[PDB]
Amino acid sequence: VETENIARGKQASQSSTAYGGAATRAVDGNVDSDYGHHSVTHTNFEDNAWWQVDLGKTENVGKVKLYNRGDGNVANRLSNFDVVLLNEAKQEVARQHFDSLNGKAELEVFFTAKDARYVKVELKTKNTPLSLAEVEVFRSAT
Ligand SMILES: [Ca+2]
Ligand code: NI
Repeated sequence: VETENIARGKQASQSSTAYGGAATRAVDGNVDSDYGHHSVTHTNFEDNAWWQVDLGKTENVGKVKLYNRGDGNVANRLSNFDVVLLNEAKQEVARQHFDSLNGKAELEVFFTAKDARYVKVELKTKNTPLSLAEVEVFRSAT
């Protein structure tokens, strides 16, 4: 995969916003996982919380890297979730489910040369907020 993080500075959005946890914080080029350092997103405590980045055009995606929240003992909120790739028409082109990060600070997700415009993280869990320190997206190596 390429080394350029193509998610950086792109339009990001999420199911709702709480505690000032703006969606753009996951694409601000700062993986700092401490919520108090203002680089981690936060939705409402809600069902099926989600976060999305629009890559702005269709890209051949090979890797999505998630950086979890690290302060406050709430890392396990990022559990039982999908990482989803959508095309320009917003149809799913790939989807991977994950149980846990197992206390790891980050998760590398590898996709098999998928042409996608949107990258989405979807919690499948009830009444839980989605918080991401960063989401980085990399093109497949040519
Ligand atoms: Ca960040
Ligand atoms: Ni501090």
